[PDB]
Amino acid sequence: MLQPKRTKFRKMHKGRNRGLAQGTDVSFGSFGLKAVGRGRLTARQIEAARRAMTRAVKRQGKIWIRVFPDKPITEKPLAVRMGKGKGNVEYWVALIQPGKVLYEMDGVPEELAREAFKLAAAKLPIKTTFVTKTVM
Amino acid sequence: AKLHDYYKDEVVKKLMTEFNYNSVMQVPRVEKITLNMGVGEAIADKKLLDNAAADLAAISGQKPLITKARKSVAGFKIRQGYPIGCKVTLRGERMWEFFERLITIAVPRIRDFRGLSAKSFDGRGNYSMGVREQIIFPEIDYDKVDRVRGLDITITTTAKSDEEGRALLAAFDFPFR
Amino acid sequence: MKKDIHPKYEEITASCSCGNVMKIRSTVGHDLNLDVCSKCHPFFTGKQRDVA
Amino acid sequence: GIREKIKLVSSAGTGHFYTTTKNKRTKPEKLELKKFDPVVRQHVIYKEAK
Amino acid sequence: RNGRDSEAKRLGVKRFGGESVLAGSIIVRQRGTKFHAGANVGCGRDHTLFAKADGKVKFEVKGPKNRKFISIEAE
Amino acid sequence: DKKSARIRRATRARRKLQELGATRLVVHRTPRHIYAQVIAPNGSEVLVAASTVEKAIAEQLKYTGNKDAAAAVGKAVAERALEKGIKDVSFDRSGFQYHGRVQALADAAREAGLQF
RNA sequence: GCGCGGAUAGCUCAGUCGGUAGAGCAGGGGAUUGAAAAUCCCCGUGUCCUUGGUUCGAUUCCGAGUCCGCGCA
RNA sequence: UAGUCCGGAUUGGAGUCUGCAACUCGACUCCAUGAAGUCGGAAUCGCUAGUAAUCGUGGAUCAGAAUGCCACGGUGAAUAC
RNA sequence: UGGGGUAUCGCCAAGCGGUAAGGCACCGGAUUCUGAUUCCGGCAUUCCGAGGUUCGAAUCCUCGUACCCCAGCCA
RNA sequence: UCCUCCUAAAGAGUAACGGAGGAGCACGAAGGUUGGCUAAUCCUGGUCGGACAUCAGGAGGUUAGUGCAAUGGCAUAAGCCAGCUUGACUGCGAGCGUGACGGCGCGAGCAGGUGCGAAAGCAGGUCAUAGUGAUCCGGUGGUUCUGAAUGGAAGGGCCAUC
RNA sequence: ACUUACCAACCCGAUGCAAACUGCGAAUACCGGAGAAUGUUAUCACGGGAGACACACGGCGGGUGCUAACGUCCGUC
RNA sequence: GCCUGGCGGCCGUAGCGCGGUGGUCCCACCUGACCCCAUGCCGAACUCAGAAGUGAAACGCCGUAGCGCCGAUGGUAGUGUGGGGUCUCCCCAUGCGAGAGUAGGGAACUGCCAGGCA
Ligand SMILES: [K+]
Ligand SMILES: [Mg+2]
Ligand SMILES: [Mg+2]
Repeated sequence: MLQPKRTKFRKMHKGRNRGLAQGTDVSFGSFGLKAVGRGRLTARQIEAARRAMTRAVKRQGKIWIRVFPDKPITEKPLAVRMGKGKGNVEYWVALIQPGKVLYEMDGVPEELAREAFKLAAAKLPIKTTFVTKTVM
Repeated sequence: AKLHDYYKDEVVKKLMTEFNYNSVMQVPRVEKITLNMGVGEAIADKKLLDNAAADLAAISGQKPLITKARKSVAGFKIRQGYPIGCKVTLRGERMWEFFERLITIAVPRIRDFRGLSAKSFDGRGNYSMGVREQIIFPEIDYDKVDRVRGLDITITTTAKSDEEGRALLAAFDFPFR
Repeated sequence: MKKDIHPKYEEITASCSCGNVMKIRSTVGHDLNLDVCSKCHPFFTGKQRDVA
Repeated sequence: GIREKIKLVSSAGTGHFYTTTKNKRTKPEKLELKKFDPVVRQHVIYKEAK
Repeated sequence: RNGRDSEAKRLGVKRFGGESVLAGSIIVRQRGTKFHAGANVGCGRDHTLFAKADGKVKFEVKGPKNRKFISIEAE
Repeated sequence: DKKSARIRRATRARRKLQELGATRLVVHRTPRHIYAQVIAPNGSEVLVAASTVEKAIAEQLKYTGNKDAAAAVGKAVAERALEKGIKDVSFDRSGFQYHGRVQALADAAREAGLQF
C-alpha cells in the first residue's frame, strides 16, 4: 500500500472533485489504463489492481502506477456521536477525474496489455478504458 | 623589502618570460599572508589564548585579532561568539619581511625537514601550510614555552591557477619537495 | 599600523654558521646566532640520502 | 514576571517621577536617566532604580 | 486540542484608487510593507499608510523590485 | 564591487532627499578629480555643475584631486548657483565619507554663500 | 468475524536500525578418580511453523496461509 | 633530599665468545634510552648466637648458558617478663 | 480510550540542566586443608529509542515503545 | 482571555466539542541617531583538528537572520558591528481606522525642552501583529481647588501612581 | 588495498497532488468618480413606540458527517 | 556625429553566460603614507599626497540566442445571469474568459549636464 512517507498536516478537508484530469497521455510506457469515471481510489484498490497486472503479464514488462494516494480520509468509529473533533485517518485515496491514465505498461504485446488491464480494471471502482501511446 | 625588490626585478621578469603574458600587471603577485593559530583549547582557559596571542604577536610584528566562533557546534563544546582562535593579516612591507624570515631562517629550522608539499594549493594559487612548533621561529624563547603551539600560514596571491602559484612561489626558491 | 599596541619591531642582524650575515627586521630585540640558513642547509643532500 | 517596577524621581526639588520597570537581579546598579521635568520644564537627571 | 483563533484585525485597503482623501486618512492598514509609501504618504509604526497631504489616492508600481507604491496626487 | 558598495551606501540619503523634494548638491570624488553638480528636485535635470575636468578650474590648480582642488570646485558651484538664483540646497555626499575633500568641497560651498 | 500473545536445538525459553543462529538442561568427547558421582574444558546436520516476495544477503522486512492460546457488544 | 649523580627495567645500535648452527631461543660487553618504584592492603614468614642481618668467594650439572642448588669464609646484632 | 507514574550499572534502587552516589553481586589478593563467613583492593551504567530548545540534556519539551496505578459512569 | 495561519466563497466580517500553533513576557540596550557591513550551505587547501570549532580561496544567492508562535514584511535593510546618547520626552493634536458601548489603534503638525548628525533630517520605544483586567474600596508623592461659625487641620477633589 | 545481482543523496529530463504551496490568475463582488432614464426620498440624521435575538427548507460555495440524514455549522440568494 | 563620466526615467524584449575590443582625455587598477583619517590585527577597506606602469582584473562598448525574459491567434479551464439533466457532477443560451503551451520577438530604449576627439 502506497502512502506518503511524511506529510505536512495529518487531516485534510474533503473538498470536491471537479473538472478533467491532467495526466492524459500515455507518457512513460506504451499502453495505458485511463479513467473515464470520476471517483476516488484507495491505496488498496491500487495495490489490488497492480497485483492483477503483475500476475497477468508475468514478471516481464514494466508497469508504471501514474496515480498516488496522498489524501487522508478520516472516519469516526462506531457508536460515537457527531462532533467532538475530526475523525481518525483510516486510509488514503487518490482523487481521479475523467482522463487520468491510472496505469501504464510497456514491453508486452498489446493483447496481453488488454488482458491485464481487463483483469485489473475489475478491482477499481471507476469506469475505465484502454489507451495507447499516441504520437503528438 | 629584500624579497620585494627581488620580486620587482627578477620574479616579474622571470614570470613574464615563462608564461607568455602581454600585460606586465597580469603577472601574479602575493596579496597577503595570514597567520592563523586556531587554539580551541581556550574553551576552559583564557590565559592559554592570551599566550597564543603573545606568540603570534612575536612571530609576526603585529597584535593578533582574537577570532570568535561563527556558529555554535556541540561536537567541540563551543558556543556562538566564544573566542577560539587568533590571526594576523600581514600585508605590505611586513608581508615581505615575514616572508623573508619565513623562507630564509624559519623553514630550515623545522624538525626533520623534508620539504613543503607542492600539492597544498587550493586551486586558485593560494598556498597554505602548517607548522607544528612555534619554536622554529627564532623569536620564541625556548625557555619560555609552556604549550607546544603550531600555526598555519596562508599565502594569498593574485594568481588564477595553482601552477601559476607554483611558479610565483618557486621563483623565491621556497623549498617544494 | 596603530600606535604602541604592536610589539617593538626593530631591525637586527642574524648570522649563522654558514657565514651568512643577514640583517632583517624581527621583533626579538636582540642579535641572533643560528646554524642553518636557506643557503647551506641539507635539503637536496637530505632528499638524496632519503631516496638512496 | 520577574521584572520589577521602579520610580525614576527627579533631581530637582519637584516630586515629579517617571515610572518604569527594571530587572532587579541582572542589573542591581541604579538607573540614571536625564529625562524631562515638566514642573521645572527642563531636562534633569533622574535617579532611583527602586 | 484546538479551538482557538484570534480576533480579526480588519486590515486592508481602506481608500482605493482615485478616492479623495483628507490629510491624516489611513489608506492601507496592513501588516508588513506589502504596499510602500510614495509621494505625500506616510508609513506609521505598524506599517499603516496614511495620507500626509490632501488629494487622490494613486496606486503605482515602481522601482527595480516592482514594489507597489501609494502616492497622493495634490487635489 | 567598490562602486556598487558605494552606491548602496548612497541610496538611503538619495531616496530621502527625493522624498523631501530638496535640490541636491551631488558630489563625486575620483582619485584625480572631484565633480559637483546641483540637481533639481525632480532628479532628472541639472542646474549648475563644476568640476576639475573643466579647464576654467583646472588651469589655476596645481593638481586636480586634492583638497585645494575640491575647495576650488566648491567655491565654483556656490558662485554659479548663486548666479542662477539657487540659495538653499541639501548636500548629497553620494556614498563618500564626509571627511576629506568632500568636506573641503562642502565647507568651501558654505563659505561662498550656499545654504546648507 | 474483529483485537491480541504464541510456533527458534531432544526439553524449557532469550533474540529490533536485516550481517556467518544463542543460553540452561539433556546428549557426546576429554581432563580428574582405585572407580564413579561431582567439578572443569570442548562439541549443534535447528528447512527459526508453511509459502511466496523485497535485498548482495531474511529468524528478523512486506503479502497470503496452517496450528495453539487470550478477549469481545 | 631531588624521582635526583637513587633505581635499573625496557628498547635502538654496535660487538665478543661457545657451538654445524644464538630467528623462534644463549651468555657477556660498549654507546644510547632511562619505565615502575619514595617502604608495600587484608594477611603472612624466618630467626635464640657467630644466629638473624649483611658482604663477597667457590663448586656440581655444563661446549656455552644461574637471581636456583650445594658449600665457604668477612662484619655482626636485638630480644626472651 | 483518557489521566497519572516508571525506565539510570548483572539486580534492587539515588540523582538538583555544567559532576553519575548506595547496597547486593562480579573480578583480583589475603585468611582457611578446602568451600562458606570474614578482611583488603577494584570495576561499573555516556542514563529506554527518535526529534527539538540550550553554549551545554540523565535532567527541559514533544513523539514512540514497554510495564504499573486510577477511571471508563446514569441510563 | 489574548496572538498567527487555514476554513473564509480574490474588500471587511463570518460558525462548529473544525484543522494547526503560540502568549500571560523580555530589553536601560535588544531603545534613539550617526558611520559602516552582508547571510545559510557546500567544495578546495591548511598544525594539533575530527562529519562539524579557527584561517584562506571559490561556488552560491538570503535556501540566512529577525529576543520568543505563525503570517505578512525587510538589502535604502526591519539583519549584523561600532561612536555618542535618553525622544522608553511633557502639553496638545487636523484627520482617520475600528468596535453596540466601555474601549482600542494610526497620526502629519503646533508649543516647550533634548539626543544624534557637518547638514538635509531622524527620534513621543523595540520590523509589525500577543505579553492582559473595568469600577468600587483603599495606599503613597505633589497641588490651599474645597475645607459646614471663623483660622487652621481632618476628610474630599485634581495630577502622578500602587 | 581487491570484487559486487543491493540501496541511494545532489544535479538533469519527463509525470502527478495540496485548506494551512504560489515565479501566474479570472468571472463575480466591493470601494471611489462621471453621466442618462426611472423610482410616491426609495437615502441620511435626530426624536416617540416597538417587536425580535428557538428559525425552517430550497439553489449556489464550503466545514463536519460516510460528498449519510427531513443531520449539524457557516457564507449568499 | 563618436567616446567617457555624473544624476535620473524605465524595471529582465532591460538579466545571465560565451567571444572580441578600449585607454589622448575619462574611468579603473596603480605609487607612496610621516601628516587629515582608519583597522576589534593589517593603509585590504576608509582616508590623504600623487602619476611612474598597465588596461590584467574591473567597467564600458561591440558581437553571439545556450538559458533566463516577453509573447500573440486559436482552443481549453473557470465563471456572472437565465434555463435543463441521468443532478457528490455536468449540459444549454448568453456575457466575461484565463494559466500552461505554440508561432514568434528578443541580447534594450531614453532625458539633463559635463569633459575628450573629429
Ligand atoms: K543449548
Ligand atoms: Mg520446543
Ligand atoms: Mg516464546
